[PDB]
Amino acid sequence: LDNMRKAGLTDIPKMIQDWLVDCSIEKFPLMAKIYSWSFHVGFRKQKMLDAALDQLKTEYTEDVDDEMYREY
Amino acid sequence: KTIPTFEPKESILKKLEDIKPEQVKKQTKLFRIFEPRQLPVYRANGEKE
Repeated sequence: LDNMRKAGLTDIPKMIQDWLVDCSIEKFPLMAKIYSWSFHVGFRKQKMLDAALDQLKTEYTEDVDDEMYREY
Repeated sequence: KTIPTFEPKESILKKLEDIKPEQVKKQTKLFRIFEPRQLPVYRANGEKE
């Protein structure tokens, strides 16, 4: 939420904040409504390269177990 | 990209029809353990022939 406010968001942290006073399930569909308001903003159509590098960062190490991988 | 190298043992198998029976041993040289060898020899009082 600190990142959320740091981005420039004011009303929707408050709507997320007043629910925690009760943590009730009757007021909870707002959250669900909110969870759907995030995906109707569009796609993040960036480049093939930078989109691959979301995956193509690797940290392969000779410090993992061997007891685990053999069982795996 | 420096991959690891993960090497299981893999336990190489066969099946029964593919078991080769045996190959007989015919003999090579006669399995010596000892052999002769020339050495000098020294008569009593220690000196040499």
